[PDB]
Amino acid sequence: DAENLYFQGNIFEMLRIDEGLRLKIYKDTEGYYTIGIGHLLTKSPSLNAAKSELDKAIGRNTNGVITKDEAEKLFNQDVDAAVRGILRNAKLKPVYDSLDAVRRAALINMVFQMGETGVAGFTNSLRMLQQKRWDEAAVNLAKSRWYNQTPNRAKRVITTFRTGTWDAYAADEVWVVGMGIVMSLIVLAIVFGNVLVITAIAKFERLQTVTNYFITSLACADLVMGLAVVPFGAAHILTKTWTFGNFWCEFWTSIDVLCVTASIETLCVIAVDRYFAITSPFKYQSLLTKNKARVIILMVWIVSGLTSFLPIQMHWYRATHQEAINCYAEETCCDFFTNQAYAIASSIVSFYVPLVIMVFVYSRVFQEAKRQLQKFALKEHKALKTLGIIMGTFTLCWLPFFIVNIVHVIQDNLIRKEVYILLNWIGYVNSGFNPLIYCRSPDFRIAFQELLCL
Ligand SMILES: CN[C@@H]1CCc2c(ccc(O)c2O)[C@H]1O
Ligand code: NA
Repeated sequence: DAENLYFQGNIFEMLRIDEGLRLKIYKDTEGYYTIGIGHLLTKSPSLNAAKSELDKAIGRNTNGVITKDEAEKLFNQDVDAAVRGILRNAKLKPVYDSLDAVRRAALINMVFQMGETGVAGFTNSLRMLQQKRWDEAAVNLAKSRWYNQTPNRAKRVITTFRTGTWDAYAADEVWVVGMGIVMSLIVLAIVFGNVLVITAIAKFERLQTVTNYFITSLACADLVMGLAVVPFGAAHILTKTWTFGNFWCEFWTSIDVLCVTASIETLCVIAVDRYFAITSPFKYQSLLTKNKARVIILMVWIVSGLTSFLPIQMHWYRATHQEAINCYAEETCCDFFTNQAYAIASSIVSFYVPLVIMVFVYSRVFQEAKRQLQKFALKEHKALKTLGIIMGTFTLCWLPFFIVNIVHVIQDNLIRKEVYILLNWIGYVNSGFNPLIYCRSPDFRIAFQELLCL
């Protein structure tokens, strides 16, 4: 023994990958009511008959939602019952003994999914596993109803039978560290880029313009993202729990919506800022004093503070369904749950109103370029590429999420929790992309050359 590295070999972690943990009742690949980790509730297609078995099997009014603790005890019970069924069965007991440790897990995996009676129906394939003809059972098993309905899970178990090693599952652990190091690169980039931008404008006078004051506020929201929002989210995803208590969960949630609102609402202010600085340059310097700009900065952060901390820290943002109420009470749960009122209103204030303003002025910036005092030249495709990046980056980063942010409260269980988080992270990396977009000026280019080399 003495094995406490990552990914020990066991049926527990093998099934945890094929089934996945779900606290609310869901329909499996076939359409059967399932909860927890691959726990078949009932074959009756009425959701109320599923809750009845669940409430009896938990000994509580679950409302169709269990806790992470209860799921782990149904998982072991279902696992500990699959093995009992293997030993009580005449076709399974000899094959189970004849099997080695890793291939025993493959047999338990099938019994976990189809019961003692069902797995004992593979008379020929069990006869092949009896005589240790692995490659021949791998071919035979791949011709069955079981392989047709869940080919991915079958191919993994069939491979576990064939090779006798965890190769079909051990590859899952490379994707954990690969995600982890990518998260680190993201945190480093965001903190590196934006601390450089804030420093360049704070120490240099050639960069203390009005447009750069908005750049400074954008870099401030993006800095807090890499320092506060992203690291805690990385620790959340990797540890698979939340270890900082219930108050800091919402505070982290509050600082998230604070920065993402301030970040996008500042990109909106910059888009309009440059529209005036380009189309009406002389009034743009008469009207927009450095104080008027600072007041516009405060409006973004007051609007953002009101759309993030006020609702959240007052529990207005909260949902009401069962999985939500459990997560608000579970100290180790910090999953995101809202109501329709908040999930909609925030997307308008955070993304959609800024998006529309931005699509308007940038397109108008170019429509007004045509009606000037003047030939298919080359500086117009250069400028058309530039704003394409300004608009293509911001869109591909946040538009997928805020669409999904609206859908996941319109028709529930249409957007997988997994995807809602990925598209949210695809939005977080916009805070790293921003210094590479709005700081390409010769003044900035020099500031960044002197701040690093000299
Ligand atoms: C936890 N991630 C949050 C979830 C929803 C959300 C985000 C950012 C701005 C919003 O206005 C939101 O409604 C995301 O960063
Ligand atoms: Na909580």
